[PDB]
Amino acid sequence: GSLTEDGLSYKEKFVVRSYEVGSNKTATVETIANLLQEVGCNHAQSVGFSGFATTTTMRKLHLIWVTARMHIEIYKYPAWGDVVEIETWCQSEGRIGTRRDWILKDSVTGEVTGRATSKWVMMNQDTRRLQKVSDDVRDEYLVFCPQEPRLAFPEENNRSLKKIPKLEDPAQYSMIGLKPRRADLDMNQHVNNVTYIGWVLESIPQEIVDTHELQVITLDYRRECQQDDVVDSLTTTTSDSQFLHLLRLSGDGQEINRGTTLWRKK
Amino acid sequence: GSLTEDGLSYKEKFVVRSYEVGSNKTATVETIANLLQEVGCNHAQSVGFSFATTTTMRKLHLIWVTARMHIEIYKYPAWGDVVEIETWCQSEGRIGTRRDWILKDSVTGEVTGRATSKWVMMNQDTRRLQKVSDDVRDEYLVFCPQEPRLAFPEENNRSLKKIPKLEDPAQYSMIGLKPRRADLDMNQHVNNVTYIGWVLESIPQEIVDTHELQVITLDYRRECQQDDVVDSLTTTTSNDSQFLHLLRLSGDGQEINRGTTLWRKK
Ligand SMILES: Cc1nccn1-c1cccnc1
Ligand SMILES: Cc1nccn1-c1cccnc1
Repeated sequence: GSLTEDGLSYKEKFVVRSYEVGSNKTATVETIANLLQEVGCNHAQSVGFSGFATTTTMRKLHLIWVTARMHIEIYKYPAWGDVVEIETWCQSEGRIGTRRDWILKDSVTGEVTGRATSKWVMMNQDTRRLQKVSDDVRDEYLVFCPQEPRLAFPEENNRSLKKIPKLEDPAQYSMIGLKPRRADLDMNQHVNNVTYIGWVLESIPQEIVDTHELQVITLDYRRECQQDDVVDSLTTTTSDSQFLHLLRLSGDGQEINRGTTLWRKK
Repeated sequence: GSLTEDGLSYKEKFVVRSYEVGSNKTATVETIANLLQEVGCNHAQSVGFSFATTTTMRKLHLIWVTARMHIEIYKYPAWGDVVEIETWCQSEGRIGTRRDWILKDSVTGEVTGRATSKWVMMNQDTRRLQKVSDDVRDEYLVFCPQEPRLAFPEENNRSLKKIPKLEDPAQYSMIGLKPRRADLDMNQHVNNVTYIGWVLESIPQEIVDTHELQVITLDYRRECQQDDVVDSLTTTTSNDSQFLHLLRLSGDGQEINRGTTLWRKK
């Protein structure tokens, strides 16, 4: 991987692995989401940021960036053995937080095969308290971001910024008692953000997966699932097929995530 | 990746990813096991096998399934490090085949790990194990070294030791483990690496935090179906810590795997 000529974005190529593909012999959305995370980490490392991407003031004040929203749209899933090229960049969104965007391309054709956008908010890693971005922190990372806006989803009033409602009981479908194993944790022993995508998808009926391709997934992150927590995944059809999703703790029913998926007939 | 000069083995380099590492910032044994599977698949593809089956195997609806996996790691590669893996196959007469691997640090050329696996022929539909016919054995022998080449040559080596059945009550357990879609391969079967993760789930976190896994030997007796539920059982048998393991279906207690692990103090 490498920073582009201007040093304001980063590119990396990936050959899709045998274990990374599903029943259609193309990369799963969880493989795509792991590749997005990987290119994001390699971009942070290439410009001086460390197991977290933090500025100097963030380390001093015990602050971390945490995902608030992930939105991904795939037009073509790369096949096993194919080379996919991913470009990523960060943008400041004033004191609300930061945004990390991605464009996916087929390496042979140069054609855009997917795009993603993610909203990140600042939080104290000890008290878990959300904060707005201080001027000192904002000034420490702005020189690594494009100054003029660069958006993976430019269109005014597009899918990436739509408000998601809370699924009401009874859910049409459910997958209960989901628990993370050690492979679901990252190097800091936190549940990987991609695991939540998998858990959301667990309550989609197998018949939908067998006859449809996932086109869009928007996921809100409200609370983290601890290593010893148990989760219930709920799905209701709102419609192409569209679904409304909810992940909550199995016991008290505390919300951890909410989302929507859009699927196209194969 | 590429076949070596003589065409009797295959080599591939991998850069260890951010999400592939554990709390020590080095690759997990499950990352290692996925890399072994990937280089094995790339070797089969490079010589004309596309499941890795011969022509007669396709005609008779036969597949190779894992009977045993044995892995020894001296050093786990760190995040961002390049690991080089060499793999080859060997005929073991009518019993089945063996796939072996050597792992090296790309910068130093030093052997950092080694693995060996035993495969048996099985009918895809009836699930009936069988010996290798001469017609099948003659179709793959020209792709294997004729003289023996062993990753574990030694006279009394750990890779071929008989594993006993854990007796109830187990010292430790992790109950109700279920596979999600990310645990399945392109043929909708549970990936062989998932069983390694499930075995490790019943090891206490304190052992994982103070020890490094040196050796794991796993026998595969029966497959876990997509809708099955598993219980993982562990009993200490032992400066080094050794454990005996058993995976069985949560309901009837039907054995799916048995194994042993050896851990050394950090
Ligand atoms: C670490 C950080 N905080 C806000 C933005 N970034 C950043 C910018 C460029 C590349 N990698 C990370
Ligand atoms: C397909 C097969 N059956 C037994 C061994 N092999 C083989 C040989 C060489 C490379 N890849 C697989």
